[PDB]
Amino acid sequence: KSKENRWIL
Amino acid sequence: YNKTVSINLDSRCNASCDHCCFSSSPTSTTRMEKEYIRELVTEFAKNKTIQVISFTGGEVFLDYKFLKELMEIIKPYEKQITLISNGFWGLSKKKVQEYFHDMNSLNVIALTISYDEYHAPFVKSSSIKNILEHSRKYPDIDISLNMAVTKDKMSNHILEELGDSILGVKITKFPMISVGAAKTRIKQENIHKFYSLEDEDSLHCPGYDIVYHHDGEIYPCASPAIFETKITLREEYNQSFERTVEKLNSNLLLFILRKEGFKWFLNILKENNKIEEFDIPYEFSSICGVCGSLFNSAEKINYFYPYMEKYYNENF
Ligand SMILES: Nc1ncnc2c1ncn2[C@@H]1O[C@H](CSCC[C@H](N)C(=O)O)[C@@H](O)[C@H]1O
Ligand code: SF4
Ligand code: SF4
Repeated sequence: KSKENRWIL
Repeated sequence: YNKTVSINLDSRCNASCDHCCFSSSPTSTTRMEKEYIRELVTEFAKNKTIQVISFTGGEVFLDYKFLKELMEIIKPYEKQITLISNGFWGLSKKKVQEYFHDMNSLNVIALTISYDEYHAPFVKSSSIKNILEHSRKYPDIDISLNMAVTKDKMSNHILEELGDSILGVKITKFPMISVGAAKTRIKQENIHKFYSLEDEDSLHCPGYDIVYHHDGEIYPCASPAIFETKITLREEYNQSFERTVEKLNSNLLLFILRKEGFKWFLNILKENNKIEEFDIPYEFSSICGVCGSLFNSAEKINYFYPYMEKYYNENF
């Protein structure tokens, strides 16, 4: 978690 | 958007977190077939522009034999891999040693572990501690801890009980997106509100990241919110990554979103008095909460069509 577009990664 | 790709391996999980955006559980049955996933991974490994392949779920370490097989398919192509896990496998230090040895040998550049009050009923704190401590032997694997929180469950005691195992580990606490189990199992007043329908200048999507999801669809990002939208990039069963990238770059809705921000869509709903009709909430924990409310039905997406057609005619 940092930017929302990679939230579940 | 063609240097990274993600695959959601399964909705099955050993945990049943009350916030889970996928309502994952041991009895979840949504997933792409194993042979189909092997073909996707082989294609992504062979692809010349993809640099990173990320795996998520569900719990990807649940069927470790399959995860290791996929990482071995990628190995000759030297792509970087990222993994995210609830760390249930941390219970045994011998298992932790085996998995870190494999991750190191298979170009895993990042491992994210999720632990908080929602995951705590399913995974013991000692399991998380074993993973975090062993990670010190592998400084080339970027290790992080994700903590999903609500006002009533801020994970303060969780972090204290991890003790010195969290030293040197990047920790991020984040609020909930109201999707999946979070919609029905968490009181909406316990979800933090950081944005409102008024701060339209800060309503911008951070970017796209292609995800081949466990429902067999393809999504433009890996936010929990997107998976309940009807924004998909899949047009056929055997679709190449070149085609997925081309579709993402030519999607008019996503182009307008990138260029104009959420205010473009919100102003149309406001001018047409559709905010209540489309159940757009007034406050949100994240910009993705605005995204999910605008596009979580075919009716909502199709409502914008004549406006997007007019935008295309005036600007293209
Ligand atoms: N509704 C929701 N809102 C915000 N974060 C959520 C969410 N549902 C799941 N997450 C977070 O999304 C991340 C990936 S969930 C899948 C990977 C793994 N089972 C895990 O738990 O890490 C986790 O950090 C999880 O806490
Ligand atoms: S948040 Fe992760 S560990 Fe919890 S139920 Fe969902 S997929 Fe499983
Ligand atoms: S704003 Fe929408 S498209 Fe952008 S990361 Fe969030 S859910 Fe995905």
